[PDB]
Amino acid sequence: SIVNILSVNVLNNPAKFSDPYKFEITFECLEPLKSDLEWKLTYVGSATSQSYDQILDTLLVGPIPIGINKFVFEADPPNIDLLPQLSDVLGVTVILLSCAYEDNEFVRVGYYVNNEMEEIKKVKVDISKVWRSILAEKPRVTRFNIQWD
Amino acid sequence: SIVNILSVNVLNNPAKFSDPYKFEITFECLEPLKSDLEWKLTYVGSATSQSYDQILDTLLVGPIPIGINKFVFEADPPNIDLLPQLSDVLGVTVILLSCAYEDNEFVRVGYYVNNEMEGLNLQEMIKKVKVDISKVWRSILAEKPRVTRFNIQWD
Amino acid sequence: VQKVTITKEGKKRVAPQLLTT
Amino acid sequence: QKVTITKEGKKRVAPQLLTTLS
Repeated sequence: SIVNILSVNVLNNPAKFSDPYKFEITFECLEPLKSDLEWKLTYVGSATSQSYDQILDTLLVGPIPIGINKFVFEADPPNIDLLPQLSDVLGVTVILLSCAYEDNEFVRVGYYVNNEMEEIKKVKVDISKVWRSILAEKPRVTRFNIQWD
Repeated sequence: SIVNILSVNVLNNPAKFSDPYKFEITFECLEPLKSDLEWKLTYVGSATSQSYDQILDTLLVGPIPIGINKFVFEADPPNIDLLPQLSDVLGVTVILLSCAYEDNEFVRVGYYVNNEMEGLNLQEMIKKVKVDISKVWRSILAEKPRVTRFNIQWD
Repeated sequence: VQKVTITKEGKKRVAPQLLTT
Repeated sequence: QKVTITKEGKKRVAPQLLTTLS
């Protein structure tokens, strides 16, 4: 691997459900690259959910110096409209921070995220009252071999 | 919307699991666009629950004149390194064709995919059988697309 | 047959066939 | 950090070179 992650720090944690994610990322690039890196952040629901993953945001980083690099990835929050069973934003979900070179993913940083809320009518989950907390000290990393240049 | 899909035809269907996907897409553009369109193909697994979705490929299409436009998006097959349980390729999966303009998705076309392994050949008709991914076949149900539209700005 | 190219950022890029306007 | 936009309208960030030790 020509690129290696050194740290991921979550800037605004905990936070409201609908607050942008802010990751300060430090990585080492060891050889010259012809192309950008392509970061993405991916909302992942529960095993019980039938909803496929939700890409929250992506970002081209480049051009890439040989050396040790830092940037901030600020990603939009989840779209509530693509979560038809709103209740499953509650409790423990996943976020995957991943990076691809030339449409090939080489690294994945997976987190657990804890989510909790602050005659009678049925109520709907109020999203403005949900807090998330990314468990940022316990990341699960996975490298994949890609071709690079 | 300034772009409307008129047809999506899957050129190589059925196919082997490891074959590239070839989608022939025809669309209309009604106004000037300052940028290219960005098309994406995402592989989505079964209710399997231990599978993360996988972007197969993205393609920038342009320049785009006003009129009826056409192109082939040839995407890589699924990377099986991203699929821990190899046996989860089997059964019904999903494939998502989407397009964005300036990082904003406006269209998404979802299809159900059928996946199946070859039975034993005559010579073979003992050993437990591996799932050989080179002996798995997909068939995308290209006539039953699920289409979802998003409002974006086109200025 | 399509003209395929690659942006500086590494994105592959195709020119579409204008069928009719 | 310097945000920019590609020909295609894609958000692009130049990363801060901290140092080039290896």
